Amino acid sequence: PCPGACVCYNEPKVTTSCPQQGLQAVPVGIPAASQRIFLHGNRISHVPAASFRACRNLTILWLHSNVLARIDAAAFTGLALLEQLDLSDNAQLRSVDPATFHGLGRLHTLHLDRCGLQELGPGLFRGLAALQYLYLQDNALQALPDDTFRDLGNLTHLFLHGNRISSVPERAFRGLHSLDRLLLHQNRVAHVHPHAFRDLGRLMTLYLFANNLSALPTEALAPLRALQYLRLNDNPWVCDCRARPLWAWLQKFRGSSSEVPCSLPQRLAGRDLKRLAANDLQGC
Ligand SMILES: *[C@H]1O[C@H](CO)[C@@H](O[C@H]2O[C@H](CO)[C@@H](O[C@H]3O[C@H](CO[C@H]4O[C@H](CO)[C@@H](O)[C@H](O)[C@@H]4O)[C@@H](O)[C@H](O)[C@@H]3O)[C@H](O)[C@H]2NC(C)=O)[C@H](O)[C@H]1NC(C)=O
Ligand SMILES: *[C@@H]1O[C@H](CO)[C@@H](O[C@H]2O[C@H](CO)[C@@H](O[C@@H]3O[C@H](CO)[C@@H](O)[C@H](O)[C@@H]3O)[C@H](O)[C@H]2NC(C)=O)[C@H](O)[C@H]1NC(C)=O
Repeated sequence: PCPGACVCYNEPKVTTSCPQQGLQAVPVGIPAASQRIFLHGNRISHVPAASFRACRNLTILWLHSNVLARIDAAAFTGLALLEQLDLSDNAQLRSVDPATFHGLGRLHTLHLDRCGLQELGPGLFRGLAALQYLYLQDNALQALPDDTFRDLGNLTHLFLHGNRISSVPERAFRGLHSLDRLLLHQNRVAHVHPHAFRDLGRLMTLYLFANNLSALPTEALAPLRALQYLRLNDNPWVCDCRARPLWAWLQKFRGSSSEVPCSLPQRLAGRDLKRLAANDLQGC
């Protein structure tokens, strides 16, 4: 039968729906045939190991807007066919054991936005070869470890805006060959490594606005062969010698770019680097 507080139906997909009830625990007895489980908007604070193990055909699991504080490392064991997992809006989660998503080889969408996440642990996204959308915005991330996304060969959207990231290291984005949109705005980025985007050959959208960049190496932009939309506004660009390479790259860029306002020298304050003549910049 259907557990209390839940409503169950069989078509078009077997669904067990128990959202917005104020539940503290995962209902016991969720139909093993469930393809979709909706538990969002409750007051669940812990997801025990094998909480959904019997539901081998589960493809959609919503646990967003709960009060998750801890997810057992084996919470999603048995869910090899899982395609969409929404854990967003659990602001006190703070950390996810790095083995939590291992084995989710069919996962296409993973929502971890607004989870107070402080770090991306070793192997957190290992083996998620089918992942296409990864939402990590509005968390508490401050660093991007090397190769964190290297197995995400099919990822097309990576949202990291609204965190406190201060640097983009050389190997942060290795392996993201299918990436189409990379959102890094509203962070504290002060430095981008010259080879930070080496593998992003299909990237079409790059947002870096609202950060702390005073300069950006053109070598980082050089391999972005498909780039079409670039936002660099709202950074304290210094328009002296150091802006000459970026100025030349902006002249060559055939896509769409935002204004690139100079913060210094006063003479050029407020002026868009794109609209200046190289004659306007101090020489090196
Ligand atoms: C979730 O995963 C599957 C959903 O697609 C589902 O598959 C199986 O479902 C039945 C579980 O016992 C199993 O046996 C039933 O069907 C047998 C006859 O086969 C029928 O179904 C096939 C499906 O391809 C068709 O050729 C045709 O409809 C045929 O008549 C009989 O023994 C009984 O009718 C029995 O009830 C199915 O064979 C099997 N389906 C498939 C596609 O392989 C899983 O059961 C679900 N997992 C769980 C445990 O919830
Ligand atoms: C990452 O995306 C890949 C590209 O979309 C995807 O590749 C494969 O996608 C399907 C699913 O396996 C394959 O389709 C097969 O096609 C062959 C005919 O050549 C037949 O065996 C049958 O028709 C089958 O559907 C694609 O061929 C294949 N794409 C290519 C060209 O490599 C990956 O599966 C995906 N990664 C993950 C883990 O989901």
